[PDB]
Amino acid sequence: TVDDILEQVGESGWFQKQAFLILCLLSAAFAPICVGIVFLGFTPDHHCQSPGVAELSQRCGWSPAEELNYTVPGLGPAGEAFLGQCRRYEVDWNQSALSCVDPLASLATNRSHLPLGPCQDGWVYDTPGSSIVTEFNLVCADSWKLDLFQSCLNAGFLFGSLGVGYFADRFGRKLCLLGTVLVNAVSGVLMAFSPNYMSMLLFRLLQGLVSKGNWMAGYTLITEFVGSGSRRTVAIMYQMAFTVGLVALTGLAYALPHWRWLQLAVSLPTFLFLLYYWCVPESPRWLLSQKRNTEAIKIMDHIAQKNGKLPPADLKMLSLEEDVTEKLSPSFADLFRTPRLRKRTFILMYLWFTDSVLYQGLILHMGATSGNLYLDFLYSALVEIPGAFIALITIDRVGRIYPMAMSNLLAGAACLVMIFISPDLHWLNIIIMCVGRMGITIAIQMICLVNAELYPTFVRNLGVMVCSSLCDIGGIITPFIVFRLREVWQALPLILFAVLGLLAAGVTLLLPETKGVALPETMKDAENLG
Ligand SMILES: CC(=O)S[C@@H]1CC2=CC(=O)CC[C@]2(C)[C@H]2CC[C@@]3(C)[C@@H](CC[C@@]34CCC(=O)O4)[C@H]12
Repeated sequence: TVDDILEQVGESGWFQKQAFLILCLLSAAFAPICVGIVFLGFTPDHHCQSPGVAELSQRCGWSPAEELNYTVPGLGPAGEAFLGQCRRYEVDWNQSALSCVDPLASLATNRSHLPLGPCQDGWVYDTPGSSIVTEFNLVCADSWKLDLFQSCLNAGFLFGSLGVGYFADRFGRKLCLLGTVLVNAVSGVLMAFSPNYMSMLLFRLLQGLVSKGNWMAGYTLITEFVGSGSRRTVAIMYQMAFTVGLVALTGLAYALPHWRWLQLAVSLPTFLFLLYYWCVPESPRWLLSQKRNTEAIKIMDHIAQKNGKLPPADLKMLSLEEDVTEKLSPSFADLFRTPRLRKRTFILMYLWFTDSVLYQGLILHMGATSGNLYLDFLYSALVEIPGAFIALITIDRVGRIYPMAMSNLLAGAACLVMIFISPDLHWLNIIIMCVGRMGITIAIQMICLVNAELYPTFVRNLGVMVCSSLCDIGGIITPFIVFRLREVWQALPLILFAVLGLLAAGVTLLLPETKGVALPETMKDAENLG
């Protein structure tokens, strides 16, 4: 009966726009946590630091180009670039060379007979700004610890997703928003003032613990607040905030080259939401799922007062249809109580894992697009807009199962097309990648809507975090899987991606259709889904 009161009081009102903006704020302050390693951990051109090279450079006044050419051993990178970015000339350069204009008097090739040692004086970087690998020297033998950032972030995602999902289900959406936003702000603030890498790793673990739960608790609140018809328009445009945050992250990263200033800049919307927190109330469906009737009635009265429309006479005694107890049972065994619910939970878990694996693979496989890193990130980020608009015009017309199925089938076909596509005519390969990424983004938005729609209110956050826990596992194992499979066969990850996409497209058809259906409230209501 919550939807009837929402319709009588007026859904998608001005207060709904205000709540939409202030809750989509999180979605804009969530991208630097997830994908901020692109700008906080970019690896510039580097080589070994030789004290004798600088003396000759100051003596002859050499320009940095030919000084770099005559200084590094590996002028030609040849892919690995270990001779340029790890090798140091053991022959001294402080003494006057035979010819300071590109000296080669060490040997016939000046590298074959001259011994090549590792870096001893540190590293230099050809960039006006700073980064993680710039500050902590993570380029030659410490390059594997750059991936530890994302690894700790995803492990925190998993663990804190489960924990914060249970916390949000038990103590409500508002208290979870308080806790996760506080820990996110603290974690960013001491991220930007971390002396060592271990402190950063611990704070990245904490950010992974709270950030995903914060984002999807806000998404769950903003989904439950609107009626049956505006769920599409709210849940699709909630990721417009993420896209806008991606664009703003790129712009502020171009504005601020140093990573500490970037973290200060991206830690600000969380504090400004802390300043503007009191403008959102709790979800009335969760309040009715806790036998707190008068708080939900007060929330409806406040919404009526803010919207300018008088509350109806039936707004009082707003209660559940068959409320018999507190309905406080957020359980991990609640999801697998029924064979139907266990089937849909396993389907959503496998679908989340497949979508995460496919998204990470499609992101990683295409990285040869040259130019600026900021322009590459803009091209990767702006491609989600037309597919999301295609979604926003196709959920209402078709539904929530067929667009997801087609999108997964299109992603699998695109993974099965670019394998047989020649390396020549790169424009076709780029547009095929773009089509596959478009379908993947549509499928991710569809599963984000469907996961939230197909669960009871008192199970919803915990059940989604259980279903979405396989995304972080896929994010962890995907780079290792693609690396070892690429070592085995040049195209084996592509066939595995196509197989996973085809099986995911086949699997999602067994999900119940939830087009034009109100959110379930009791245990029996979700058993009736589809
Ligand atoms: C990098 C990833 O793995 S997904 C990324 C983070 C994430 C992890 C979860 O487990 C929970 C859900 C999320 C928040 C996704 C939600 C949907 C996002 C925002 C996606 C990035 C782009 C997409 C699809 C197209 C669009 O319009 O926005 C989110």
